[PDB]
Amino acid sequence: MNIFEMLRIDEGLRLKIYKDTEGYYTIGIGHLLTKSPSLNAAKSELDKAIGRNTNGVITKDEAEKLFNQDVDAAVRGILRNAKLKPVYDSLDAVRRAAAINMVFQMGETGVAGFTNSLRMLQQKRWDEAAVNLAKSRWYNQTPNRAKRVITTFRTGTWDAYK
Ligand SMILES: Cc1ccc(C)cc1
Ligand SMILES: [Cl-]
Ligand SMILES: [Cl-]
Repeated sequence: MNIFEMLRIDEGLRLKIYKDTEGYYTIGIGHLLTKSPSLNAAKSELDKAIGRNTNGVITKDEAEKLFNQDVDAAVRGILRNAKLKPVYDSLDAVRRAAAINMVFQMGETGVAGFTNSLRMLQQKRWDEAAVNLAKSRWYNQTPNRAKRVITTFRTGTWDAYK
Protein backbone atom coordinates (compact mmCIF):
# COMPACT_ATOMS: atom_id res chain seq x y z
CA MET A 1 0.00 0.00 0.00
CA ASN A 2 1.13 3.58 -0.64
CA ILE A 3 -0.28 7.14 -0.84
CA PHE A 4 -1.53 6.68 -4.39
CA GLU A 5 -3.37 3.51 -3.68
CA MET A 6 -4.70 4.96 -0.49
CA LEU A 7 -6.09 8.03 -2.12
CA ARG A 8 -7.46 6.07 -5.03
CA ILE A 9 -9.52 4.12 -2.53
CA ASP A 10 -10.72 7.17 -0.71
CA GLU A 11 -11.56 9.30 -3.76
CA GLY A 12 -12.63 6.81 -6.42
CA LEU A 13 -12.15 7.47 -10.10
CA ARG A 14 -14.66 9.35 -12.36
CA LEU A 15 -14.05 10.34 -15.94
CA LYS A 16 -16.97 12.74 -16.23
CA ILE A 17 -17.48 15.98 -14.22
CA TYR A 18 -19.20 15.23 -10.94
CA LYS A 19 -20.11 16.85 -7.68
CA ASP A 20 -18.07 16.07 -4.63
CA THR A 21 -19.35 15.47 -1.08
CA GLU A 22 -19.60 19.27 -0.62
CA GLY A 23 -21.34 19.68 -3.98
CA TYR A 24 -18.32 21.07 -5.88
CA TYR A 25 -17.49 20.21 -9.43
CA THR A 26 -14.71 17.64 -9.52
CA ILE A 27 -13.28 15.10 -11.93
CA GLY A 28 -10.91 12.13 -12.07
CA ILE A 29 -9.43 11.20 -8.72
CA GLY A 30 -10.75 13.89 -6.45
CA HIS A 31 -9.45 16.73 -8.58
CA LEU A 32 -11.53 19.75 -7.55
CA LEU A 33 -12.22 21.99 -10.41
CA THR A 34 -14.11 24.95 -8.91
CA LYS A 35 -16.28 25.99 -6.02
CA SER A 36 -18.49 27.96 -8.32
CA PRO A 37 -21.93 26.60 -9.01
CA SER A 38 -21.47 27.06 -12.71
CA LEU A 39 -20.93 24.01 -14.89
CA ASN A 40 -19.44 26.17 -17.55
CA ALA A 41 -16.99 27.56 -15.16
CA ALA A 42 -16.14 23.97 -14.37
CA LYS A 43 -15.74 22.93 -17.96
CA SER A 44 -13.57 25.88 -18.61
CA GLU A 45 -11.31 25.05 -15.67
CA LEU A 46 -11.23 21.50 -16.90
CA ASP A 47 -10.01 22.45 -20.37
CA LYS A 48 -7.44 24.77 -18.95
CA ALA A 49 -6.10 21.93 -16.76
CA ILE A 50 -6.01 19.24 -19.55
CA GLY A 51 -5.04 21.63 -22.29
CA ARG A 52 -7.75 20.62 -24.69
CA ASN A 53 -11.37 21.00 -25.42
CA THR A 54 -12.70 18.16 -23.25
CA ASN A 55 -16.41 18.68 -23.21
CA GLY A 56 -16.51 17.55 -19.55
CA VAL A 57 -14.92 14.15 -20.18
CA ILE A 58 -11.30 12.94 -19.81
CA THR A 59 -9.45 9.71 -20.32
CA LYS A 60 -8.01 7.50 -17.57
CA ASP A 61 -4.53 8.65 -18.51
CA GLU A 62 -5.51 12.28 -18.14
CA ALA A 63 -7.11 11.52 -14.77
CA GLU A 64 -3.92 9.84 -13.63
CA LYS A 65 -1.87 12.78 -14.80
CA LEU A 66 -3.97 15.23 -12.68
CA PHE A 67 -3.62 12.82 -9.79
CA ASN A 68 0.16 12.77 -9.95
CA GLN A 69 0.29 16.50 -10.07
CA ASP A 70 -2.06 16.79 -7.15
CA VAL A 71 -0.16 14.41 -4.91
CA ASP A 72 3.08 16.11 -5.68
CA ALA A 73 1.59 19.46 -4.98
CA ALA A 74 0.25 18.37 -1.61
CA VAL A 75 3.54 17.08 -0.43
CA ARG A 76 5.26 20.21 -1.53
CA GLY A 77 2.54 22.22 0.17
CA ILE A 78 3.25 20.50 3.41
CA LEU A 79 6.99 20.97 3.09
CA ARG A 80 6.48 24.63 2.48
CA ASN A 81 4.21 25.15 5.38
CA ALA A 82 5.95 26.24 8.53
CA LYS A 83 3.23 24.75 10.75
CA LEU A 84 3.07 21.53 8.89
CA LYS A 85 6.59 20.71 8.00
CA PRO A 86 7.86 20.02 11.44
CA VAL A 87 5.02 17.68 12.15
CA TYR A 88 5.43 15.84 8.90
CA ASP A 89 9.20 15.50 9.47
CA SER A 90 8.58 13.89 12.80
CA LEU A 91 6.33 11.17 11.49
CA ASP A 92 7.02 7.69 10.16
CA ALA A 93 6.29 6.73 6.52
CA VAL A 94 2.77 5.34 7.10
CA ARG A 95 1.63 8.29 9.13
CA ARG A 96 2.99 10.73 6.59
CA ALA A 97 0.66 9.13 4.08
CA ALA A 98 -2.24 9.96 6.42
CA ALA A 99 -1.07 13.60 6.60
CA ILE A 100 -0.87 13.87 2.84
CA ASN A 101 -4.40 12.38 2.53
CA MET A 102 -5.87 15.08 4.76
CA VAL A 103 -4.00 17.86 2.93
CA PHE A 104 -5.18 16.47 -0.38
CA GLN A 105 -8.74 16.40 0.81
CA MET A 106 -8.95 19.72 2.64
CA GLY A 107 -6.13 21.88 1.66
CA GLU A 108 -3.24 23.01 3.64
CA THR A 109 -5.44 25.67 5.10
CA GLY A 110 -8.04 23.26 6.29
CA VAL A 111 -5.52 21.01 7.99
CA ALA A 112 -3.50 23.81 9.41
CA GLY A 113 -6.47 24.52 11.86
CA PHE A 114 -5.99 21.28 13.69
CA THR A 115 -3.35 22.89 15.84
CA ASN A 116 -4.01 20.81 18.90
CA SER A 117 -4.03 17.59 16.90
CA LEU A 118 -0.77 18.64 15.30
CA ARG A 119 0.84 19.10 18.59
CA MET A 120 -0.35 15.73 19.83
CA LEU A 121 0.89 14.05 16.73
CA GLN A 122 4.30 15.69 17.06
CA GLN A 123 4.49 14.44 20.61
CA LYS A 124 3.51 10.92 19.44
CA ARG A 125 0.41 10.75 21.71
CA TRP A 126 -1.45 8.57 19.27
CA ASP A 127 -4.62 7.73 21.11
CA GLU A 128 -5.12 11.26 22.17
CA ALA A 129 -4.57 12.68 18.78
CA ALA A 130 -7.11 10.22 17.42
CA VAL A 131 -9.68 11.42 19.82
CA ASN A 132 -8.93 15.04 19.06
CA LEU A 133 -9.07 14.56 15.31
CA ALA A 134 -12.58 13.09 15.58
CA LYS A 135 -13.93 16.29 17.14
CA SER A 136 -14.24 17.96 13.81
CA ARG A 137 -16.58 18.90 11.06
CA TRP A 138 -14.32 16.75 8.82
CA TYR A 139 -15.10 13.61 10.83
CA ASN A 140 -18.83 14.44 11.06
CA GLN A 141 -19.14 15.04 7.36
CA THR A 142 -17.13 12.14 5.98
CA PRO A 143 -17.01 9.72 8.83
CA ASN A 144 -15.95 6.48 7.04
CA ARG A 145 -13.00 8.20 5.36
CA ALA A 146 -12.03 10.14 8.49
CA LYS A 147 -12.13 6.86 10.44
CA ARG A 148 -9.71 5.24 8.01
CA VAL A 149 -7.26 8.16 8.21
CA ILE A 150 -7.57 8.38 11.93
CA THR A 151 -6.88 4.61 12.34
CA THR A 152 -3.83 5.19 10.24
CA PHE A 153 -2.46 7.85 12.50
CA ARG A 154 -3.35 5.90 15.49
CA THR A 155 -1.72 2.62 14.52
CA GLY A 156 0.88 3.56 12.07
CA THR A 157 -0.27 0.54 9.90
CA TRP A 158 -2.41 0.18 6.80
CA ASP A 159 -4.97 -1.99 8.59
CA ALA A 160 -7.94 0.31 7.74
CA TYR A 161 -7.14 0.02 4.07
CA LYS A 162 -6.97 -3.76 3.87
C1 LIG B 1 1.58 17.32 7.83
C2 LIG B 1 0.25 17.19 8.56
C3 LIG B 1 -0.89 17.69 8.01
C4 LIG B 1 -2.10 17.57 8.68
C5 LIG B 1 -2.13 16.94 9.88
C6 LIG B 1 -3.45 16.78 10.64
C7 LIG B 1 -0.98 16.42 10.40
C8 LIG B 1 0.21 16.58 9.73
CL1 LIG C 1 -4.39 22.03 -12.53
CL1 LIG D 1 -17.13 8.94 4.33
